[PDB]
Amino acid sequence: MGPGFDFAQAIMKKNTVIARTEKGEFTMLGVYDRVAVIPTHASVGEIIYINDVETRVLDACALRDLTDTNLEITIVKLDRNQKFRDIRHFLPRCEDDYNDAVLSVHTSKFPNMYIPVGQVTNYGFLNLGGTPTHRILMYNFPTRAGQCGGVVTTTGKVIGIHVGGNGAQGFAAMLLHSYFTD
Repeated sequence: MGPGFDFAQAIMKKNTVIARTEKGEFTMLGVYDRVAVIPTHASVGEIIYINDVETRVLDACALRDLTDTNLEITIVKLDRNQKFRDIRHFLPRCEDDYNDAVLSVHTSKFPNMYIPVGQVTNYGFLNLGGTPTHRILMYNFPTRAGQCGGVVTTTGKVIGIHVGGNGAQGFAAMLLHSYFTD
């Protein structure tokens, strides 16, 4: 509808895949080469389904901060025959608050879904499903089962992936440029 949705659509159309694990179907953001991200609660194993293709996982790392606190981001390298468009220059360098964000989802359940979530707070600490978690972004939207892995963007920045909610608010794990240095 506007330039917010334009940037979100551009990311969804080239940098997402449908990832299926034993814990369900997730939106999965491809960042560069064969490297993607997914919420750690997806429980990635040795084999994952990517757009319903059986795919070997070459490496998976559940990220934690230097306090050894969960970040709820898993970085996956896929044995895929094709690279992602490199979007690392759209990742923020530092923890921040944002205005006027979009949460975008693409699964079997929720195809081509875009949500204007409004103001994003640097919330910090969240007890997420009983797991102490850091670097949480918060937005005021009643997100649902099926939106985890959803991409949070502003015009020109990919800032997070959706990892939970409490019925009134939604929560995203920050993406930072420093996670994907090679």
